[PDB]
Amino acid sequence: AKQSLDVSSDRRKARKAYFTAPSSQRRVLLSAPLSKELRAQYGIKALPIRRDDEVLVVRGSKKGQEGKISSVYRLKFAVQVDKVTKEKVNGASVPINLHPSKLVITKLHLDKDRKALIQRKGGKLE
Amino acid sequence: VKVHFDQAGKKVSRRNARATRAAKIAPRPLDLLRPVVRAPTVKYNRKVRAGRGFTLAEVKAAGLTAAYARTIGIAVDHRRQNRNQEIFDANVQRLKEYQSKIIVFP
Amino acid sequence: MTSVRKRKMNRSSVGKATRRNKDKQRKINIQSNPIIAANWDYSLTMAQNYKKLGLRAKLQTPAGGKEADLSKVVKRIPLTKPVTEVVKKLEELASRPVIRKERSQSEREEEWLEKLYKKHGDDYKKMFFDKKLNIYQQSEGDLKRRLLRWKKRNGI
Amino acid sequence: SEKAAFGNMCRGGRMFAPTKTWRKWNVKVNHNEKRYATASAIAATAVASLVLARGHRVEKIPEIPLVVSTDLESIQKTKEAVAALKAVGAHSDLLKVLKSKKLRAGKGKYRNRRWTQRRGPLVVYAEDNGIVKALRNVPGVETANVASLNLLQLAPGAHLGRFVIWTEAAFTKLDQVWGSETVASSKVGYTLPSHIISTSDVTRIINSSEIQSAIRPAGQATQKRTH
RNA sequence: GUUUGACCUCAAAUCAGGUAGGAGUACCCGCUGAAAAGCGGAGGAAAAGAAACCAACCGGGAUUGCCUUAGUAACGGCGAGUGAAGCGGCAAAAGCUCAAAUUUGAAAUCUGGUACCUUCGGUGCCCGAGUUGUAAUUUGGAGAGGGCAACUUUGGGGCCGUUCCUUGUCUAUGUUCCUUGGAACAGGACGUCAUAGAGGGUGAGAAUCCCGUGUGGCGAGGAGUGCGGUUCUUUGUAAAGUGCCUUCGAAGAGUCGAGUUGUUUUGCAGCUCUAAGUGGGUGGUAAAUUCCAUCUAAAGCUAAAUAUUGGCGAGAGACCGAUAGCGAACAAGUACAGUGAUGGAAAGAUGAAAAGAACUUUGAAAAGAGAGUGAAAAAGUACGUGAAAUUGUUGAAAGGGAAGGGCAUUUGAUCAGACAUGGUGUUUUGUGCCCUCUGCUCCUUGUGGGUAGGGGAAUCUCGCAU
RNA sequence: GGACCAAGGAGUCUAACGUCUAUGCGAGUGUUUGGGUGUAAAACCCAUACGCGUAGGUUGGGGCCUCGCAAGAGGUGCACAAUCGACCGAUCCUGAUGUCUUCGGAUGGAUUUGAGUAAGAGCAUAGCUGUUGGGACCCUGGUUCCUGCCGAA
RNA sequence: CGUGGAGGUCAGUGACGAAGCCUAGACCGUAAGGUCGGGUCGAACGGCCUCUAGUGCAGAUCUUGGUGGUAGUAGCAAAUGGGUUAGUCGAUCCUAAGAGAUGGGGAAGCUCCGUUUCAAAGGCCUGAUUUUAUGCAGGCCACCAUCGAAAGGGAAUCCGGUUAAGAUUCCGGAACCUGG
RNA sequence: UGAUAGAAUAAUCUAGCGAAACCA
RNA sequence: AAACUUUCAACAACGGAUCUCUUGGUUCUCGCAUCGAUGAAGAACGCAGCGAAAUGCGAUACGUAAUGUGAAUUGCAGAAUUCCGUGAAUCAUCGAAUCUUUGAACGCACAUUGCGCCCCUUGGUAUUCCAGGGGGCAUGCCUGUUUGAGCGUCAUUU
Repeated sequence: AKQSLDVSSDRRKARKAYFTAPSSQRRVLLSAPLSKELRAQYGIKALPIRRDDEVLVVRGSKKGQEGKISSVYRLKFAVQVDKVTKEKVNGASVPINLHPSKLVITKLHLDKDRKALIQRKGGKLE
Repeated sequence: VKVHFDQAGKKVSRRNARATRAAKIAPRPLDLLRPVVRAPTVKYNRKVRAGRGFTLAEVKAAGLTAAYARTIGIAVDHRRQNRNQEIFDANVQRLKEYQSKIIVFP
Repeated sequence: MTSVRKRKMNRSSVGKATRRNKDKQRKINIQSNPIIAANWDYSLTMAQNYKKLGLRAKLQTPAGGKEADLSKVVKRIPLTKPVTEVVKKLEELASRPVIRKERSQSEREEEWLEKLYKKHGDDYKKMFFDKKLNIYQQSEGDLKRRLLRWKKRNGI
Repeated sequence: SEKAAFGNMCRGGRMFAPTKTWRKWNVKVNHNEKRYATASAIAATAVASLVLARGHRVEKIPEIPLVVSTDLESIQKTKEAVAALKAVGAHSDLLKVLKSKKLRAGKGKYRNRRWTQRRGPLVVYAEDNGIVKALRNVPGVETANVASLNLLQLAPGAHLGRFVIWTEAAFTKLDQVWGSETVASSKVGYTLPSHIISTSDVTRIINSSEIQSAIRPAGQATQKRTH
């Protein structure tokens, strides 16, 4: 359990931390676990998701679907993946706001910041 | 109206003080070397007690100066007077035992 | 949290100047001797750790009860029914002589003594009543002390 | 709040009996009486009809009071100590506690008291050797030095006889802690207190031989109704 | 010398450098003060604080605070009641600085300006300040001058660590099958981690999905002398300490005190008077032309133990759950009211996702009706749930200027009303823990428990099925 | 005293004495000012002080024993009560042996005396309650569940 | 008997529906009340042994909210974007009755007196000021801050045209005033 | 831009809007 | 008989009670010590592509620069990141700047948008005159520098 005094376990404080979080903390919160293959690739379980990479959906009503992230809607703690949309009765399209805890990353978009992050997290990066 | 809700807390804080002070005073005790002194007031005149400081003349009888003895951690009171023999002698033996057990770094 | 200041600081875009202290106030580093910093344990106490050292933690007469901590078995009285190590290390360190330097003499005044040593020789009553090169009129025996220090330094 | 219409019946007025801080919170207890309660709890933990009477899954354990070697204290990893309690046979009690995690029905759910669950074994050690860290993560288990022996940990909810596991050195050390007629007490001027009745069974005394000699013959044990 | 110059005083500077104010004010300290308000002044504490103390003892030993002394002493129309203190135990402990006699063989002291330098400063030079006294030394516990004998001691930097602060980063284990569900984070089966089963989020109760949590690790930038190593220097007849001898050996005056007045319950203040130096203050004491005790007032500083409804932060709660809790969970000191000083509300919940109702049509417009989304509009921005009072329609009944209930019964309407379907004996056949033979295994070792193989019901017998 | 209805809404807390009851210990009792300890406002241990208390007879008579088949008889007698005592303190007289000329109380009386002696009972915690005070049930009016038992002036 | 919360326990119940609501549905309780059915509903909640209390309402012309009748009555207020253009018009400047800093003096003090008073109360001219050789010399003048008038005093503008709403202030022409 | 409209001549009806007192 | 009245039931109204939550209070404990003339708090006026309040800011105006992180922001619109980076972001951090008018409020005044004075810079024919830009100019007190004054005192024939 909670051993440090400087850690707190109040529900009210925790929700006030969660909903009032700044966006730089949110991309740390908006994290998705990698695949078994990507864990076999880099030796690492979960990562902060961004928009350029590719993912699959492992829960929800749209389970067993996949795609590249269109945009990360950090303000709603959510992430619009391309091609997973509800088509309205006008015919227009609106994506389902997914949540990265229910997602599994399939193909990473690797960058120098990303490669250095994998290196600092102990990754066996090729 | 006041309630000591902090009675549990302050003690903890006080031991924190007794920790933290001790950190700075790491070999030395927290307290000085105090005299064993018989009490006044016939209700208490059979009682012996911790006193404030010894005297100049007693510390000279121990074989050192009080100005140096404050650096050794021996509490010294000038305004006390030594008037009983056995009090004086027992406190001299106390000073000697304290001298026996210290090791001083140069 | 009902002062106007606290509510504005809550609603502000600044964010609270938050620092956490309560964990690190329990733990202390001893800061003073590296030997005690080695044998310090951060687990026992000030009291238990000083006892395990061998150093007398509080001087005299603790209020309360110490831990007698069950070192031995105490048996009932029948009433006659019918039929050191770190102490040793610090003791070596305080016993260790520091590399000390002898207090030497200054060049002008040892030269002054050298003038006196050739003017009078060794005798002191003549050099005591010497005006030239004893203008500070040094004490009878201070002369001896400085000359003996000078001779042990130089010239036997 | 102190000052924070004017009626107890009123909306927004001051309430009847503003709750003040200086109402008594802590309660002074005689020290011998508190020690007596702890002694009765310790004596009750042996019995294990009491432990079943509280509710524990101790039906397959080796004996009572359950005593394990002191080597248990030297375990510093959670999985090993849990496997050790499997090897004991308190596994069913642990599974009971683990299944028993329910959510609190009160408002106090959102007063940081959200979850509730039963209590399990109590491990008594003479000396820590990493055991208290190893059992810290498994739920329902609570460790105690023999010197403390917390009554709240002993008889939770004032129900006597929590399931208690002893280490070997702790069980010997209990003689040091409470004394006997042989070992003194290690507590200043304390004595393990006496009984007012020696034999715990009254029906044994009644049906013994000699009361059964001294006593007149009995009735029908229900009255024969006449008229 | 009608001149010139020292001073001294007082002015002036758009001269240089500094500083005061105001806000807040929980705690603190002063002043004023009713039936508290007010004023002034500070700080993280403040105040107080190193005895002109307390005691009467086998004496104690700065201040502060806690427990006890103690509801005692004492006071009080001795009425109301008011209401201490010594000692003891504890927390915390710390002591110092001036003012008095000369450095007179050298004002040795400092601000300021300037030039440099390693700049919370240093060095040099020059103005000044200052003898109407700035330094060194000495504050009674003495101390000073010498002398003797010895010993004993040295200071200043750097740097790198350490310590402290502020951060940054890394550090476990299922998203395995089945059911239900719109959504598994639910239920069942099988797991793994744990020094991590605190907490939160994720479309429902998530250790193992995520963030964390726990354990340790690696940094970064500062603060800093706290100490720990190195390194560079520091002496100049420099500074200090201890014992003995010799010679000396100076301290708070409009104060102490006295009277009076006010004020307080003895101090304080005002007015008047106003001292001493083997002095003075204070208290006991008496076998009395008393003795003894105990401090040094009228100058100053001092951490810590202490208070803290304020600030800056944390962490908690046998607290309240939107008429409660702050007046204010919400664009609350707001809208509003008052000329002002001031007073001061009401107001939380769509859904998991707005997916917030495309399109047709009525309709000024408001509102509809088809249609559709959605798990649910029995969730449509009037929105969780949706009670009562009260309203509308329909049905039934009663009433004709009828009021309600209680009992008891009809009539009318209406509801409930077996997943009941077995037992006993006999008989047929078949099967097995039934019979027989051959085993294995657990201990609680017995009046035991589990379990295998083949054979048989041809005969018996039990259970089961029939 | 009332248009109705919903919600809110009135003997709470604390201090000081007092009875009762329960509990621990017992002529002692009381850990928690404080110290040590800790898994940390918990629990555990406790030095020195302090608080409050402590510092004969007769008659019966619960019972018990003996005898008596029983009825009863005899004996020892708890608590407590009455009597007669005793002693201490007081009470008012006696006023010795001595006596510093006013000191002294020896002895003997007398009544009552007293939570007196003549062999302890208290301390601490909790609960329920009595009186008083703090706003003290709420604002003359109001004052919130049932049943049983007892029940006046 | 009931209510909020707390400790223990029922490995209690629960998205295959908790709690709540309704129930001309049944049952058990003497009652306080409890149990179930059905309907609605969407996320928590109960039994037992104990603890704890902001723990039980019909009234208090109680508080707050909601809704009646009165009443379709009284009665008809009972609640119902654009635009201003100035040397000449004013303010500004001057003083009036009066107000009021400073220098001073009173007052424990908030401040009070006083207004040119018992003040060192500035700004002008000349200079080979004739030798002291790189330092200001010789004269002149004389009362006093400031505020106080959109009607007193006071430099200077007229005609014609024009705008939904402006003009001695804009447009066209023709004038004047002050300072340099 | 402001005001109950309509009709009765520009001197009662309709329409629209719409209370409060009080209420075992 | 209808209409009306009453009662009951059904559905629909009205109403927000109950239940369940809760970025809110409330109380306790722990640590820390930090506002100004280097212009506080407080007031006013503005600043967003499209803003009303809330927040933030000051004409550099929902911000600039710096550092870190590393692709967003999000109601719409619109830039992008040469993307393996000197780099979005209503991001974080924040040590360098800007900081409108007031306000202890400070050139004098003040019912004026009145009246200034000094210094620095630039231009307009510029030696005069004018325009622009910039910066100072409150009181008290202390120390020092500089300038005076006094019938204050004293000296003044080597």
